[PDB]
Amino acid sequence: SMNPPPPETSNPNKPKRQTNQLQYLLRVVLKTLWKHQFAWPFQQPVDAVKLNLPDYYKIIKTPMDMGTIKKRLENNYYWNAQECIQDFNTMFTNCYIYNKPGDDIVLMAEALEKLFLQKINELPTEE
Ligand SMILES: CCOC(=O)Nc1cc(-c2ccc(C)c(NS(C)(=O)=O)c2)nn2c(C)nnc12
Repeated sequence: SMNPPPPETSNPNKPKRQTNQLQYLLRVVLKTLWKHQFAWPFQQPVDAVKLNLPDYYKIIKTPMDMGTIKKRLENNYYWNAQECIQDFNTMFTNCYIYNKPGDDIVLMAEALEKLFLQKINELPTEE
């Protein structure tokens, strides 16, 4: 049964906050990366069935994607900005683990990550 269940995006008993940093993560970081020409393979979980990659989820045990991140930000899933930043980093790292240097998907990930790092550098102070 080739795809795992997707990451959780809803959990009513998990404590949540709305912080100005989490707002920036949705309105600046996510928005910018989402509309990028290279965003599309990252906008939902890797579909190992569709791609015929039966080894994907043998290799990647902590999957993450921007579709998941978008839903987490829109539905106020997080306690802090660092949880969300960790999700972006997991997404990029997984890509580098599974694939090889110079593969198209890696080039795409690198371009998104450069942008991500540019925006995270301007993360607002926690008010
Ligand atoms: C040895 C071949 O390796 C790969 O094909 N690698 C990867 C491929 C794709 C990828 C391509 C095309 C499409 C249509 C999709 N769609 S989706 C999100 O529904 O699965 C994803 N994403 N990807 C991500 C992230 N990380 N690695 C890969």
